[PDB]
Amino acid sequence: DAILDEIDDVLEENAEEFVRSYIQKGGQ
Amino acid sequence: MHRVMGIETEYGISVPHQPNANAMAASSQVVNAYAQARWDFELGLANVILTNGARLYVDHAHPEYSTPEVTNPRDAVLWDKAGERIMAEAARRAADLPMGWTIQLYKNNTDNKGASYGCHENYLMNRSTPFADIVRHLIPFFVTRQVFCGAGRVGIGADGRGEGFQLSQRADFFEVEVGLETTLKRPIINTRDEPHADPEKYRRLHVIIGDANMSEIATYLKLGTTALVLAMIEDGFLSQDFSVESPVGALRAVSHDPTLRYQLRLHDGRRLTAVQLQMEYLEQARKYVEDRFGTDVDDMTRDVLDRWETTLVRLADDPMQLSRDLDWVAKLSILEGYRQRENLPWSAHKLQLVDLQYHDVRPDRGLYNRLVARGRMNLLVDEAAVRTAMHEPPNDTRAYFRGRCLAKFGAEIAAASWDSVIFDLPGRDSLQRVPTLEPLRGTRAHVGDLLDRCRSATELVAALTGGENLYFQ
Ligand SMILES: Nc1ncnc2c1ncn2[C@@H]1O[C@H](COP(=O)(O)OP(=O)(O)CP(=O)(O)O)[C@@H](O)[C@H]1O
Ligand SMILES: [Mg+2]
Ligand SMILES: [Mg+2]
Ligand SMILES: [Mg+2]
Ligand SMILES: [Mg+2]
Repeated sequence: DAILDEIDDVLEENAEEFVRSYIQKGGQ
Repeated sequence: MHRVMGIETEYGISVPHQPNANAMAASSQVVNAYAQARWDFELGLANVILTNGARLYVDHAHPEYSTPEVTNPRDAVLWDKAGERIMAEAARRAADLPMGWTIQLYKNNTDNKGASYGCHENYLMNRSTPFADIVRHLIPFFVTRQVFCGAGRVGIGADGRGEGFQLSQRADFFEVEVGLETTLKRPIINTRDEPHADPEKYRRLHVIIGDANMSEIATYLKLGTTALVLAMIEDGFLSQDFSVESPVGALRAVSHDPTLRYQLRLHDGRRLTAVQLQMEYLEQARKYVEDRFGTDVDDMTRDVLDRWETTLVRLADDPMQLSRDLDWVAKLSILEGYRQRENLPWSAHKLQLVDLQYHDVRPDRGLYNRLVARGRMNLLVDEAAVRTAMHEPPNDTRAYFRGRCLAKFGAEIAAASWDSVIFDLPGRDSLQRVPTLEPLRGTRAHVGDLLDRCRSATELVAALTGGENLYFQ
């Protein structure tokens, strides 16, 4: 699929590291 | 359509590879690198009012944007989208501060690890409307509106340990039916009533259950359908009882079934899916508008009703045809694409990355923004109007006076809030507080020509003295 190639072009590098590091303080 | 409303959005904030950054400093950099006037509180964190009438501030560990007061859901979409542009620009400007941090911002609601943050809707209502009716009629509406409002989420349960996809980011964080809380034990109906207006006339309904939406169609439907339901509640129009058994359990069960087949159990004995219950609210809203207005119905009310109905019909037929309109559908379309292309289980880290990066505010990296760039999402407003709304206020609320004063007399504004503007005039030992107590006064029709003719803040304050009950209340 064409749009999946565009998404592949912009995804963050080191996907597992990025996801594990996305840690937020609680808000409202 | 006419009802005073607004959206407050807390943004997720990431500063990778800066082991000595903290969320409060990073959030302050975003607010301070963009801008203006201080917020009138009468620590005090970074906290400013913009020339479009909006608030930009640090709410504990997140940068937050609050729209100016608007009167209809199209304008809510417009100034909310301006907030996304403001956040993206603020982060770009923060990269030029001496600290040099690369700050990423996400218009979403969770880190998928047990933390949630909020996108709140605010609606002005009659004080006379009995609160038990607000509760009884809104709980089933809020339990089910995620079928078009949901932004989608990979992971089941607050802690994300369960495998799978669900409709909403917020559902797993709601635990009770009614209450004051916004950060824990969250209630479907929040009961805080702080209207920043005449409390003998007005209630401000503070809604906390919605996901932040990227899609303009989703945000439009969220605010517009809710406003229609509020009109029916205020007028005592709903004679049915839509109450459901275990509404908190139902909210989560609806979210956890993206096939849209889960049946709610109503107290009156009926078994309806969330889409079916939404169709019951839509049918009542149609009868209400026909009964009340007949041919006097305005185009926007007609448009909200038509889009609500069309969306519900398409959800019941085949939800994937809404991939250009709804966030959870557009996101699921990407997710299932990768699942088929690469045979990934729902626990794959790439799927978590898609779930989060969908909401990245960068025009070049955020996945929703890439869908728009490639013409694959329907829009409600155009970018030129969004850019103007970053700097100019709505014309038909008191945000007009607030934003135009800041643009024209910024140097002499000591502070501002929703219900006043504080002037510091040359040669005065005292500050001049101009109350703006009515949300529908202080509009362009009220003060626009006066502001045009005034060349200094001293001239304006002079022309306004003793005229408070003319221009603003
Ligand atoms: N009379 C009114 N009626 C409806 N909406 C209003 C309103 N006055 C202000 N609003 C809107 O409500 C929102 C208020 O923003 P604000 O950030 O102060 O909310 P809040 O009081 O829930 C944050 P906090 O919980 O930290 O106090 C804005 O979007 C504003 O446009
Ligand atoms: Mg707020
Ligand atoms: Mg907040
Ligand atoms: Mg709020
Ligand atoms: Mg408040």
